[PDB]
Amino acid sequence: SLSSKDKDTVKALWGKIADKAEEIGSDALSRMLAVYPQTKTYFSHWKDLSPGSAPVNKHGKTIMGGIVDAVASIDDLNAGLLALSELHAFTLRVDPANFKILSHCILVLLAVKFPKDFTPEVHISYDKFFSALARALAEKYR
Amino acid sequence: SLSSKDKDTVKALWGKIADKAEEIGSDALSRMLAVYPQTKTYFSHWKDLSPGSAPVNKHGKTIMGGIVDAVASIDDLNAGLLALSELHAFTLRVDPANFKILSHCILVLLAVKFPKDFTPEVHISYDKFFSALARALAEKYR
Amino acid sequence: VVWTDFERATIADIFSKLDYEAVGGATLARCLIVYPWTQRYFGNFGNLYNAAAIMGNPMIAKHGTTILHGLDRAVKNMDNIKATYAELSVLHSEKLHVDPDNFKLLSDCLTIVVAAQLGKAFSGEVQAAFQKFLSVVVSALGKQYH
Amino acid sequence: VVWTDFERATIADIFSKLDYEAVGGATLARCLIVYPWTQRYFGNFGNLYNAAAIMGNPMIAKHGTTILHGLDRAVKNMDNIKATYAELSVLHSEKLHVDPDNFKLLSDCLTIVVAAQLGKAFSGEVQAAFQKFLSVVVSALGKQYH
Ligand code: HEM
Ligand code: HEM
Ligand code: HEM
Ligand code: HEM
Repeated sequence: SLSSKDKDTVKALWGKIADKAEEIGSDALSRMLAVYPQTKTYFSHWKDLSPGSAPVNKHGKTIMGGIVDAVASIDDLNAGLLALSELHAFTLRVDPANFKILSHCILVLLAVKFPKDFTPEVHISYDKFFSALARALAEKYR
Repeated sequence: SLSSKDKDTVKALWGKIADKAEEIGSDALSRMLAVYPQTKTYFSHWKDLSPGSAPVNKHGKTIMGGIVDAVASIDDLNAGLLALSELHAFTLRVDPANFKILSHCILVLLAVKFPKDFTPEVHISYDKFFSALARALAEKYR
Repeated sequence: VVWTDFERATIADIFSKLDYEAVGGATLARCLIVYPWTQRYFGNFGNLYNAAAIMGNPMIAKHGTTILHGLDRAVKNMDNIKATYAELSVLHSEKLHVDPDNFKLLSDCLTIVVAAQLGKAFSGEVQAAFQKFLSVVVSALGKQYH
Repeated sequence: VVWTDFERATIADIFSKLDYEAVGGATLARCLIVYPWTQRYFGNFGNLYNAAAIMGNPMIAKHGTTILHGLDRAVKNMDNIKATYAELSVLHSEKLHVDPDNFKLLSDCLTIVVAAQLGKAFSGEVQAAFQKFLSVVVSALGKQYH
């Protein structure tokens, strides 16, 4: 469970990455696909897995949108991400194993762009948020 | 999250195992220590890690007691197990990786004794229960 | 790995008591019901529906049995498991990309099916040797770096 | 493992840019702060208190340095990492009983410290090579069954 401290840190982070958000999601997705090729199977219906490629660009916008959703619902992530949980369970059937990979790649991408924001205490808030995220998306598996 | 059918299955089992519960806890702890010797370091202050040994016997009682608390608090494990969480985080400092080990050994011990209760759908409820348990005990780590 | 004489004997003894078809089918169906995400690796089997659909699935029973005979292969090659599973490792990592947590989830379900069958005979010490065997197995099935 | 040329170059190049003392001390501190249960393995260090106690801890600093030198031994032995880490694997499994999830936690923290330091240089390709290196090292550290 996130503290009020954790929530403000995450919300402040999410402000700061404003102009960069869609590009952050595209590059994080590129990182996942290249660093962890296990994940490529779910996007077989693509071209073109490099960042900057149009499918990756547009789906990176989509991922960051789901996370800005999580930020607006940070108080109860289980309820706020129910639709996305169901879709990742039943429509796409995504191994919950993989939510942490994406989160890691988002955090790595962020750290290359906003390193001053990754104090150990902040990284701790971000990790707790992304773990709560994954768990929220895992809710409807069983 | 446990469904009301998961909760009813868990309470049903808990009723069935009444006369055997303290012995289930002792044997499960015996299994943990021999199958997963990693866990032996937390009980260095013992003498004889066999089941039936007095310390393991009495601590088996105690575990099964915490699990009975969990059953009473099955509607919100996070709130119900908060002191036990704090204890396992700060007083004893237990690697949360170990909660799944003890849960598995409890399910194994139960299977050897009550195999008829291990239909696939029952096992699913029990596994969800002990996962939520483990996650409740993990709450106070950070 | 190096096996104790006790370890070597109880592994051989456990498998000698299992109906591979019975236990295999039961094991894989348990995994697919308790850990539904694993169903995704077997997209071409049948019903992603009820536990009843999984339970009567003949393709699932078939494949469950194949897993057990694959385990028997390790039981027949106790001091040579890595090499024995070399091609199965390639298949399961390189080709299928089975997240290795799944090997443990399936192993845990096998353990629980075996426990239920064997009963009080499945003591802590017997469970220790079974678990070491499954660790050796799952290690030889996983990505080989070395 | 089979390493491409870009992978060998990339790994050697990364380690050539890291001050082992600063990066090690920072990596271990971050692991102990972000995943505080990992503190238990280092019971004999000092302050289990604030992040500021962890950050100023000289013993933590020191051990962080040792981890980095440990990694250098794999960078200097890229085609023989398992054998190189044989006693290290024994130490962390058989002796210290570090749950292996912790190896990945620590490696992820180091990945974030290096990403912060290197910046745009730490591309997806560069991260892929570094992650492959760390996978090989974590498997080698790694209770060994073969
Ligand atoms: C933080 C974690 C994640 C978030 C927030 C997220 C969010 C989303 C959203 C918002 C959509 C599409 C909704 C729509 O516009 O219709 C989506 C689709 C999808 N997600 Fe995720 N997702 C996450 C993790 C993952 C992971 C780890 C994988 C696989 C490794 C995955 C695979 C997919 C796939 C295959 C689609 C459909 C893509 C398409 O049809 O183009 N997701 N995700
Ligand atoms: C189902 C999960 C668990 C439950 C319900 C549980 C419950 C309890 C309870 C009720 C106590 C009594 C506290 C006291 O009287 O001091 C306790 C103590 C303890 N537990 Fe757990 N526990 C669990 C998991 C674990 C695990 C996995 C480990 C380590 C591998 C562990 C290590 C300890 C230790 C070292 C103590 C103190 C022992 C003593 O006072 O002699 N616990 N636990
Ligand atoms: C106890 C560990 C396991 C053992 C010993 C094992 C063994 C085997 C064997 C012997 C085969 C037959 C290879 C062939 O067709 O020539 C096979 C195929 C396969 N296994 Fe595994 N397996 C294990 C675990 C898993 C797990 C956890 C999954 C996924 C969750 C999995 C997914 C598959 C798939 C998708 C195939 C190929 C399906 C087909 O083409 O018919 N296996 N396995
Ligand atoms: C990539 C990951 C790691 C590497 C390369 C590594 C390397 C090392 C090395 C080189 C030593 C000193 C051994 C000696 O003196 O011969 C050591 C000691 C130690 N490590 Fe690790 N380690 C890693 C991960 C971890 C983790 C995750 C933990 C705990 C969570 C840990 C806990 C310890 C402890 C308690 C010692 C005792 C130091 C001493 O001998 O005084 N290590 N490690």
